[PDB]
Amino acid sequence: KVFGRCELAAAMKRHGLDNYRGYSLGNWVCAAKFESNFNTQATNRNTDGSTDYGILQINSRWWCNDGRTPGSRNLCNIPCSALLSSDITASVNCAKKIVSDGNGMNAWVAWRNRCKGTDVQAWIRGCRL
Ligand SMILES: [Cl-]
Ligand code: NA
Repeated sequence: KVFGRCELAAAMKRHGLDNYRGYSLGNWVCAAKFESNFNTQATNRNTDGSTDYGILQINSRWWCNDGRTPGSRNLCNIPCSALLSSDITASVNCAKKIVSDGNGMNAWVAWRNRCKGTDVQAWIRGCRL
């Protein structure tokens, strides 16, 4: 599923991400825009052979099981394919665990490079929330 901007904001808000660990909604929508272009089916492969999955591009190296990343961990205890669903619940529950692990949203390279220190509120402007 390819989300609309305000559609995704509302979905995220309903799932408890607004201000989660101090990160306003605009931060999450910005990250999702640049990580996946709002597409739940996005996948990308890394040089070490791990793969990133879904709307927030969560990495099989630490967070999910895809059966082909030898020596990896599965800290959200889910199959990586669950992160590709049109229902974003699994992606969101796993993201909450990632952003809590000490490094906040810096775990998302596109957030660090393209959202951090910008006017992220602009990403939810106009939306009915
Ligand atoms: Cl933080
Ligand atoms: Na894994």
